[PDB]
Amino acid sequence: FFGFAGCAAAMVLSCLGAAIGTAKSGIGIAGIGTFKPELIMKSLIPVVMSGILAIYGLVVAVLIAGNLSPTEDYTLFNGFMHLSCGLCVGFACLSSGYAIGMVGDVGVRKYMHQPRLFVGIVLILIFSEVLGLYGMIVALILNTRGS
Amino acid sequence: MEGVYFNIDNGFIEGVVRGYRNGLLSNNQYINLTQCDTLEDLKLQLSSTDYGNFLSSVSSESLTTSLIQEYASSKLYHEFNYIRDQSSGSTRKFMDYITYGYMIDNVALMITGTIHDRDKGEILQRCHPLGWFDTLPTLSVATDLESLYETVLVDTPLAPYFKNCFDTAEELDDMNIEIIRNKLYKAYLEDFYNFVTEEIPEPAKECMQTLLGFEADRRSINIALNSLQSSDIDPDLKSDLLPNIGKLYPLATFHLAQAQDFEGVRAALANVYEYRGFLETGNLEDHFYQLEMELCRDAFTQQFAISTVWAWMKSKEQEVRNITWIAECIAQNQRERINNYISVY
Amino acid sequence: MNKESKDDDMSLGKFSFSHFLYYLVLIVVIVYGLYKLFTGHGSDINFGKFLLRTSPYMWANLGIALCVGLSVVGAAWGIFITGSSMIGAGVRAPRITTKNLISIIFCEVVAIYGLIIAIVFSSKLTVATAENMYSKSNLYTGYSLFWAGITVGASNLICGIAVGITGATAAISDAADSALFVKILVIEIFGSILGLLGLIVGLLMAGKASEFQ
Amino acid sequence: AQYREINAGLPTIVTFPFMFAIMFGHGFLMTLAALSLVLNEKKINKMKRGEIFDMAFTGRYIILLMGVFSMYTGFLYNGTENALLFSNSYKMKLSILMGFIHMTYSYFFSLANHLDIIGNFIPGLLFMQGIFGYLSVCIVYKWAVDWVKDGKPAPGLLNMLINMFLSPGTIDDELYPHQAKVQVFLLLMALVCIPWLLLVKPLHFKFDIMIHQVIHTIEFCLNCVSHTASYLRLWALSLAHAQLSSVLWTMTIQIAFGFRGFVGVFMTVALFAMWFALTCAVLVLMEGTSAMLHSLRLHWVESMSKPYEPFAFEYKDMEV
Amino acid sequence: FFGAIGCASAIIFTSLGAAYGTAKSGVGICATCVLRPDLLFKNIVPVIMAGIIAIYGLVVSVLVCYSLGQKQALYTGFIQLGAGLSVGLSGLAAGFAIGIVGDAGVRGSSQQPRLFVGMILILIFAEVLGLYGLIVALLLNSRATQDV
Amino acid sequence: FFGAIGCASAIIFTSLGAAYGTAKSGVGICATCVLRPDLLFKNIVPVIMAGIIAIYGLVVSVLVCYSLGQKQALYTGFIQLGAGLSVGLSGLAAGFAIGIVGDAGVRGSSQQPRLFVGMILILIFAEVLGLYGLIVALLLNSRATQDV
Amino acid sequence: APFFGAIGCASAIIFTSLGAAYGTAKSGVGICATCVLRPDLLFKNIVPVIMAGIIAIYGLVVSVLVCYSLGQKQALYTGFIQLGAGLSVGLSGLAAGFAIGIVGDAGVRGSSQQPRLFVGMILILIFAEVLGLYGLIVALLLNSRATQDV
Amino acid sequence: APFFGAIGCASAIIFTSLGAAYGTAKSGVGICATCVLRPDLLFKNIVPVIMAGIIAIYGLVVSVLVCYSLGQKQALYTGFIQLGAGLSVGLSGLAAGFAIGIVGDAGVRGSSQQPRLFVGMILILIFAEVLGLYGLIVALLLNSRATQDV
Amino acid sequence: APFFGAIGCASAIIFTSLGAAYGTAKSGVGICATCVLRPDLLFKNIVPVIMAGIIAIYGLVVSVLVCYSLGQKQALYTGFIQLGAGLSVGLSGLAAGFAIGIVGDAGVRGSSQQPRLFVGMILILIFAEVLGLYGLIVALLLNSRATQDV
Amino acid sequence: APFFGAIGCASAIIFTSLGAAYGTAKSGVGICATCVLRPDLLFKNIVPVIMAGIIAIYGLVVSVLVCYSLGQKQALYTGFIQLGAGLSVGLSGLAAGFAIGIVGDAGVRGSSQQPRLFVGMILILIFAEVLGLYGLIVALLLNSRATQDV
Amino acid sequence: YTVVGVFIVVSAMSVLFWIMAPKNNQAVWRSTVILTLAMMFLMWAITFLCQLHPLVA
Repeated sequence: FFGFAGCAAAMVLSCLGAAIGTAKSGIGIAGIGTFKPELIMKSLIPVVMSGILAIYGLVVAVLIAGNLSPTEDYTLFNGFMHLSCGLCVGFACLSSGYAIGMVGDVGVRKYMHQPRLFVGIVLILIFSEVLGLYGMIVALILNTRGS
Repeated sequence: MEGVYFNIDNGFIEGVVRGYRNGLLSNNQYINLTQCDTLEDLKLQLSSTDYGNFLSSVSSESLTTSLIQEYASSKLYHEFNYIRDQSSGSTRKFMDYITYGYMIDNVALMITGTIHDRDKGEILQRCHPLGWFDTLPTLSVATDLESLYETVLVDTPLAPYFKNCFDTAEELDDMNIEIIRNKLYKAYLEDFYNFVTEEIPEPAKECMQTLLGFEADRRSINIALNSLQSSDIDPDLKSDLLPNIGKLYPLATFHLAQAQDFEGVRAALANVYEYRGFLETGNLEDHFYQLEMELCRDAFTQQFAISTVWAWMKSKEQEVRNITWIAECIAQNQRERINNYISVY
Repeated sequence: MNKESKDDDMSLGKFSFSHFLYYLVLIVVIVYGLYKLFTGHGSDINFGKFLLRTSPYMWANLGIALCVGLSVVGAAWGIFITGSSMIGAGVRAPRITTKNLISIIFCEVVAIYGLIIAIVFSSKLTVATAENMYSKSNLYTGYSLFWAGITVGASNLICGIAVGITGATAAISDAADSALFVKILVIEIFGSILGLLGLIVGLLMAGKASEFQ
Repeated sequence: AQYREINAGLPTIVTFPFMFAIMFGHGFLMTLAALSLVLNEKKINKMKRGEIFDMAFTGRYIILLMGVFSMYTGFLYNGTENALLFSNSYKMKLSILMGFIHMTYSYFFSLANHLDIIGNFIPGLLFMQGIFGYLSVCIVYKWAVDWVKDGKPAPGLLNMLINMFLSPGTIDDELYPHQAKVQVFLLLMALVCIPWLLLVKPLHFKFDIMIHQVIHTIEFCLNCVSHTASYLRLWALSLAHAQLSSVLWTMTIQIAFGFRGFVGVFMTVALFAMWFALTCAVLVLMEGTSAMLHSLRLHWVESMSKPYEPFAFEYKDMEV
Repeated sequence: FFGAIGCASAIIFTSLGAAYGTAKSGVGICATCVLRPDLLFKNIVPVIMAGIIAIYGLVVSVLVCYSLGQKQALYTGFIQLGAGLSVGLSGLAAGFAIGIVGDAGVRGSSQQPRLFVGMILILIFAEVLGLYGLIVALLLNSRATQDV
Repeated sequence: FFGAIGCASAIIFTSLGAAYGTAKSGVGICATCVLRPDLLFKNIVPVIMAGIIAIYGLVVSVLVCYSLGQKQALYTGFIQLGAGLSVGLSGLAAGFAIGIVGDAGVRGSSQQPRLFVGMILILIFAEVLGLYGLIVALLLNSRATQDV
Repeated sequence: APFFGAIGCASAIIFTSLGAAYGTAKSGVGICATCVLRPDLLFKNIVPVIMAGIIAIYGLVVSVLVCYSLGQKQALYTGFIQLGAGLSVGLSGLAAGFAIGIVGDAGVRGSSQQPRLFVGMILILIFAEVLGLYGLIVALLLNSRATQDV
Repeated sequence: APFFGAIGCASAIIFTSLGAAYGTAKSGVGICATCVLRPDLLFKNIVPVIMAGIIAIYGLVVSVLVCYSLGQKQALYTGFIQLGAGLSVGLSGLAAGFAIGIVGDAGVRGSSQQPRLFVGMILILIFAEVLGLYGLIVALLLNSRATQDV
Repeated sequence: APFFGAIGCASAIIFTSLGAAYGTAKSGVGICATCVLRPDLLFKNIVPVIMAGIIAIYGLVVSVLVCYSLGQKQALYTGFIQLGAGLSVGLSGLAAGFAIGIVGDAGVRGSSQQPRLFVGMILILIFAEVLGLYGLIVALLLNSRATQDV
Repeated sequence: APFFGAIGCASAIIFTSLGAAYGTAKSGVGICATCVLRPDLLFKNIVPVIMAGIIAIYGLVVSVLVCYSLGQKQALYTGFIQLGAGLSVGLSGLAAGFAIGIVGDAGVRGSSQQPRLFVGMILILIFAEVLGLYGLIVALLLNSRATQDV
Repeated sequence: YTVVGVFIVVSAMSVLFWIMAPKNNQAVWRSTVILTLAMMFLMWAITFLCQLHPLVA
């Protein structure tokens, strides 16, 4: 009956990491009042990238909640892997979102400073964004073999 | 901690600084105002800003110097002394120490002005923690060291001028205003790094440390250039000694603080900035305003941080000094020297 | 069981120090008490051959109330951030005193998010939700309800803090008045769906209201 | 705002004062104190004193109508005050239909106007009308004369949580057995309603704006669940104010009527001042706490029409 | 049998939040009252708005005291701690936001009268969390005594 | 039987809150007393208003101490800890709010002599939390049984 | 547990001695700092340290009175009211000394400038002993209401 | 059995994801020189995030190996052998990511004046990745003997 | 008697030695710092350390008296009154020393320019031993009520 | 106790990787900061990162040797040498990396202005590896003495 | 009998505000009685008969 903590622990940290990254990413949109050519379409890439990270933890918590049932073998000891499988995607999503917000805070001003420097911020945002995808893939592979 | 920043008492000062941050002028406003030669176009263009609210109540017909002092005193008193009464927590002590860093030098300048046969009730345009008639006239008119300790001890909280007053009272550095002004100027930079070291890792604090190190190196370059042929004492407290985590070490800053004009520390510190090792006082003084004005846009892009409130006082002081220097040259119909030479206010 | 008074005294003692941490502190524990309890707690796990683990039981149903209090604290953490920006602007210009209430509407809806889940989490007068480990077996429902309530309360508390920070950043709407502030309002409005989607996922993850058997 | 062809909305004058009285016979003192402004309207027109008395004196007609409806709404609620489970199933179903009727009546004027405001109104009103129509129709069908059936179910939003989970919907306890095809047809119409809403947006513009059109596309679906989730504030303040008034009022009438004799008349007479003072303090606390209807009606009412200008124009509409 | 901590925690958290909100509102009210004494009645709205949260914890503690009898059960000692802890945390957060919103609302409303609607609107929104927590504590307290 | 720590915790928390409020009240009273000697009697009301909070926990502990005998039960040692903890936290929060309210009231009343009614009215309203917690502790003490 | 009631007897004198020591240190710091500015009112300003130092006599007399009635063995009934009365007396003496320290330092610093504030500082400082007297009275009633010693 | 050992899978990618998160977070912050024509310094300044990003795949490989070696039926040999291997690669990966995060800010800050320290910073990051590579090698060697648990 | 019976003997001398060491350090710092400006207060500064040593001597005598009544076995009721009296005497000596050191350093620093507060600092230092005497009396009564162990 | 010998093998590489990363971060920061002054001293300042990075091989080889000798049956005295040897080698490598970081930062800071202390900084930093070598030898002896199988 | 019969009598018997008012501001006076009758039709409050929940206690 302890497998629900791993199910809630994925979205509980993924929602806090996505909210904490979306807050710091949205806080950098104040400076400096330039939205004629492309605003606001270039700053929404990191907000959408940090916003899409919670869907993996929500789908992982939905699949982990739907997978837990009393009609299968889950006693002694099926629920042990769900805590690490949910905590890995939760800590990976929060750690990815926390650096994603600070990277988007400077990437928002980097697009307004130069219109040709978005490839570096997108390349750093992809490498800082793939950590949640690796933990989501490991949580999906862990939840696939779970009963 | 890096990735999230927020405070309970810091939200009121950050929200109050965010309302006045929308009215802050940019370099394009000073560049467009410096191109105009008419006083009515410069006063009408400058009247539609945050500093223009005090000028909207009383307009200038001849561009006198008293209007810039009255507008700077009303804007600095309303924008500075108003948030001090409703403040609380450690942010009010940090902002009180930040106002005490310039108030310690202003109290020494008023103390030397009282001995210089100057007025004991007149105050100039500058950042101060209190008004010009509550604490400045008692410490300025008072020449005894006992009244200066009681005047600083009567205020809340304590300032760093009380600890520096014992060194000048003991006669440990000099009997002039230069040797006490050097340690009094370095004492605010040491106290700001001392408070930023204690309350440092609440925010990220990345651009504020580089701007504080560049301001400390710029103050050490001006202190080294000021003591050239002025009989500077290396053993006495007249040399700037401040550590920096930038492209320079503390021993290079201590050697650059002496009157030698070391271009090796300036060349090793930066290779693309204005300060590179040149001995020109006009280029070094003009480059200090553009270099000190830089890095405030990165601190002004965040919320719930003390770096934007710390840089907002220097940006407001640089904007008030640029508007006061531009108003005197624009009032006399003369071309600006520091305003026309520099490109970032 | 015996863990009821320990969880209640630990929740009260943790909420007291956690509430007194942000405000003016009048009582707090020393820093050596955590290392002393961690050394004595970790020292008994090594010796001897006995292993330490958790005990299966629900032990309380107040997780929905703690989730509603976490959502109310999340809305209250953003409403002060919006009022600090509105009162921070104040009389500096003739602008709207209710134009920043769009983030305060989502922050006020963040308090209903989880509070509606507290009424939806009754399960037909739930003193016990089902046959649990108090006099029977199969207590996974009552133990799993607290994690869903605390997860939905943490999601609503994070969404209220994010919507409050987006509203407080959308209060001034810029660092230089040269353009419209609707770009910050678009990013602030883009995060309001996390509370509704997190409350729908938290309500769907908790299951329906089963009868108390 | 105060544009031509006034006023700035029909449903604000009736939804504002009618919805303001739903948070509250404690309303008899509010109607009695509100009735002084009718006779004192001419003499109290030019006072020029106070910051809250001026704004309260400006809305004399809205405060008179809201104070007049407070007696009926307060006297109607204050079903049962013993249990806190039977009154919530009726207040939730009353505030659900009351919020959906004001939402559909407020969206009918914006859909009928057609003046951001271009599109998203002709193709809409299908998913929210199907969900809210199937919930209010299930509550109205469940409120008939009966019965051999379930109790506490649904009582509202739980049935909406059961919707969108299965095609053959048979969730309880409040549901219509004639028939369950409205959930499958409402799921098919809600599933097909998504492409037709956003598909007609770029077609009308052609003979950035893409994020504004997408935010305006999802703003209706987010605003429907935001309004439906925000509709519980009418029943929440009523259920909290009724127990908060009867709880403090219940500890004074029992000890007052228990005494007798010559000292019991002065003891009950002196004890009645705390009962009347708490009874007026509860209605004054609910009336002071009922200020959310101005922002909710100013946001939801002004959102479908097109700040303080519509609220000032609503008070100036009844004067001229 | 630990239902007393739920009844004491509601008045403790509501008393702490109402005390901090009354202190933070009285500090800005006393600081704004030194400028003009006529604005004391206009600036007195934050203390009256913050002081209304104590009645919810008092009535919730009265209902928790009325619902606490001679019965001893493990299920009867969990709902009171959740309702009292939720009403205490909601009143503490509502008073904590109402104090800082009341001080800045009174200080900003003292200079310009246009910010009174923003300060009253921001300060009035804090009572909804305490009312929702009091309604949740009343709904949980109503189902606590059912004979088991 | 462990109700002794709850019986002493009300007077301990009330004495700690009364001392913490008396420190901040005496700081602002000593700072405002240097202006004029007539303001001492006007500023002396916050210390007397803050000192009345100790009588609730002292009378609650003195009244709860009389119902302690040889025969006791485990059920009779839980309500006294919750009522004493609620009265202690309510007295500590009321003293903590009364300290900042008394210091802000004396500081605002030091400059203008017309703010004494506002400082006394704002400071007098903060004592309702200790009276509500003392009433809840009185109802919890009256609802106790099986001990003496 | 026999002899478990000694923690209430030691905690009252420990908390009262610590609060009286902190109040005497805080009063002596402000008295020594205020004595340099004006040494005429040193004897008037020295009253708060001696008045703050007398708070330990209540916990010492309560610990001596509880120690005078204690034998070598005790039941579990006395070790619940004894620790509560001793903890209440110790917390009341520690809070009274902690308030008397800042009240004595602020009263000495405020009374150093103007001599008319000594009556207000003595009147406000004299009210701090009510918490220690109420805690000593509650500890005396709780100690007198005990039995089954041995 | 006890069913203990499943925390080693998330524990490997936890510190590795936190080290790469703090590394890319602290490396992404920093101003650079701007101009109309790019000097190719933008391609040189992105080397710290790409060099620090290998720790997530290095911990993800050991977490995938321990997750595949976990199985539906756990044993004490594979469970005890699987635990502890993730913390070694996660600690070295978090330390190397924390050092690369601090080196990335000094490299991007020093790249504005003169972009010649990329040869030293690339060898510093390449010498910093060996601590995470040794922990990943030790995690692979510890995960190699975890199979065939009885 | 289960265990932890010897801690009350060292608990008094630990806090008394720490308090006397901090008070002697705080008195010697102000004495050595004030001896440079004025050499008249040099001999007067020995009263704080010489009077401070009696509090450590009382805690050493109480530690010797509690150590002599221990042996190799503890009683059932000795391990509560022993640790309570030891903790009370240690906290009283540490609070007396810490309260005495700041007043001695502040008085010695303020009495350098003009000795007027020497009778006040000697009056407070002469009356500061009441906490150590009360804690020594309470520790003597608690130690006297715990004899005959075994 | 139980079979938990993997924490001793992971703690050596964790502590050695943390100390080597902490020294390599401060070495690369001072090398990147000193590289902007003169490009001739860039290759000379890279010796402290490569010299500091060699300390992780002792804890990695000790963790590999302890991992290769991990048994299946664990006793009370059986699984004790691995945690002490790995904690000793990890603490020695962390202390040697912590001293090598400050020695490398002081050497690069001294050689930054005028380079004369390169052989002095290399000679002073060369002696810091003796503590990690002795701790790696004691961890190798304690790890080699754990394989008993009693 | 039913609650729908009151809205049927209010809707059927009601003219729907056509017109029964003056020619100046007839939209507000016409739409006001429909909203007041809509709230009065929604003001039933039966609270029983299949979901009259309160029995014990």
